[PDB]
Amino acid sequence: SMHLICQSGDVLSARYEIVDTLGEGAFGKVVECIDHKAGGRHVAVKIVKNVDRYCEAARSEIQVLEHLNTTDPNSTFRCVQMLEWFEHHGHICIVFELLGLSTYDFIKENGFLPFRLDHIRKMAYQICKSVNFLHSNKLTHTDLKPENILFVQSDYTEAYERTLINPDIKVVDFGSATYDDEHHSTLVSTRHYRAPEVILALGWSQPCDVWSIGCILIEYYLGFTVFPTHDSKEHLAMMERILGPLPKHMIQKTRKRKYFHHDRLDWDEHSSAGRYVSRACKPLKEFMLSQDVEHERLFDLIQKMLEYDPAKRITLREALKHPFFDLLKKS
Ligand SMILES: Cn1c2c(c3ccc(Cl)c(Cl)c31)[C@H](C#N)C1(CCNCC1)NC2=O
Ligand SMILES: Cn1c2c(c3ccc(Cl)c(Cl)c31)[C@H](C#N)C1(CCNCC1)NC2=O
Repeated sequence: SMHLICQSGDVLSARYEIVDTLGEGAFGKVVECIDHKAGGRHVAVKIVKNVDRYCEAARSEIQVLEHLNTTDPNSTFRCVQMLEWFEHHGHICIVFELLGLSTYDFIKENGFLPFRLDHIRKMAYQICKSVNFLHSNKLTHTDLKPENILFVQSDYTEAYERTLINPDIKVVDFGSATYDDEHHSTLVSTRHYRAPEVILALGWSQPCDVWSIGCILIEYYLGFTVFPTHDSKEHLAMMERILGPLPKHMIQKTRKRKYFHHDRLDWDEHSSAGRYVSRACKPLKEFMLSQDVEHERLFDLIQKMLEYDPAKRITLREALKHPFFDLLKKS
């Protein structure tokens, strides 16, 4: 029904000619357009689904990008540039600079092969620098995931594996981003990248994004998420498998007391769900594919990003100084 107003050859705002579909989902559709009033430049246009959740997210996204784009006009910190917005047949339309495939789409269209370590380093630095800029501007993204990290240009080499020519990224999808001064929603983040303080409803802020990035880097390294579940209890069980027991102070503070017996997770290891967790999940370091010190440095950084206590958890400002990033500074 939304597709009635975003077919290729359709013209939006009497200038943007749809030439292709870049993404679609519950949120709506992103389309590649020729901009006939900017010399035929190609742009991206997000056509927002006509439902509460997405309309409100889009109105907020527009406000956040005005502020971030004004603040960083050169896009030194790699937040996508919003060119304008307008309304088309009742749909909110956000115009962006054109970006390439998401890191997710790249992984998938590569048959779920992981990224090479040298690209992971360069991507992890740009993601930490980008989201650190949010964090310096009293913002938390809340929804970082591979689908929200896009390549600037996703052209690749193909050999006996696709390899990006340029692994430069930008960060998109700012409709959930929350200012420090705002009242915080309870359910933030996509299941698989959600921080323990969010699941336990302890309150969250910038550190929940650090957790999400830790989950992202391990997914780039493995080609699969390390938290493959749709259940809060199971998710906490997986965290315990990979990172050890939760701190007692977070158990004691949570209203979700039923999840815990004495001060440990009430979880049958020997149930069908318990065997699933023991199969798919194991201690973090056992996920390393080489003992090579560069792989150890990456895993040290991920471990600090997956610190349970969001106060002790490494900041992105600290992450940028991590030794894992020295091979970028060898110049
Ligand atoms: C392909 N694509 C997509 C987004 C873009 C935002 C900006 C730009 Cl330039 C592009 Cl190409 C986007 C969206 C945002 N924000 C999301 C919205 C839903 N989460 C993933 C990013 N989906 C896209 O396909
Ligand atoms: C600027 N803004 C914001 C929200 C909007 C919802 C609807 C609309 Cl029309 C706007 Cl302008 C919104 C949401 C609320 N309440 C959130 C969206 C993202 N963080 C949580 C609440 N914060 C806003 O400042």
